[PDB]
Amino acid sequence: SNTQTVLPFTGLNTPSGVAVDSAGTVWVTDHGNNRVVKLAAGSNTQTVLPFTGLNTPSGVAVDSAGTVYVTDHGNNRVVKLAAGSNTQTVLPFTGLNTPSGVAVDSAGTVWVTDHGNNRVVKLAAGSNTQTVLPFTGLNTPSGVAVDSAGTVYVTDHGNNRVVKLAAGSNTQTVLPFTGLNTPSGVAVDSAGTVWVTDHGNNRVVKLAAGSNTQTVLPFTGLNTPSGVAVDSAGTVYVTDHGNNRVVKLAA
Repeated sequence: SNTQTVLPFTGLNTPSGVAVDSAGTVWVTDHGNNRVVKLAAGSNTQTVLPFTGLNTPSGVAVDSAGTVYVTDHGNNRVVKLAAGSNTQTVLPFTGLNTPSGVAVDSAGTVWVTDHGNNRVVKLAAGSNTQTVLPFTGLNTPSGVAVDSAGTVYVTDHGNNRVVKLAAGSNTQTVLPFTGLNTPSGVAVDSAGTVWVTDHGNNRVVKLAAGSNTQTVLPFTGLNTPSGVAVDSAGTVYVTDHGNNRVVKLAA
């Protein structure tokens, strides 16, 4: 499709992060309302998740078990909602400051953009070791994404660029996007195609793996868009933050 659809969420305020699973369920961090809301594919009833005590949450991610990870931005922590039990645990990250993006992989490693400290941190499952990734020169970074190969992508929002670290590489690469302004969210598919919310330009851009010319997706009427997600089917979901809505484009 070349025409977006608005998802039937209700009552969102400055939503930020968005996540999607292979069943088509969509999760949105309803940042201004201190809650996380999900919609099953084809449903008109949104569900408020049983998180508690959130303060202006930003990023959201979901693992294969159905556990939901949220960067509880205003409380400098990442919270985990266990599937079924609905037990809430604080991941033992330490020293976070206004964290933004979060990503999780099949092994249960969690990556967090520690926005206020200009760094990206990862935590292996059940571990007490957090690793600072050797990105350099970040400024107010926002989004993080991790592909199947283990490459980590970060929207270096304050520097108008997107940077990546290949697995087992000491050297970050700047992706060859053109014209970015205060980019926020990043998503990557299993083919290595990268989508970025170009937040200051009210648009979403994509870079194919094996390409230097970006495509601009045919969203319309976006206002300070932030979160972006992509599913296996190639549908792209965007939190249209300034319009209090989530929109999608099928491939």
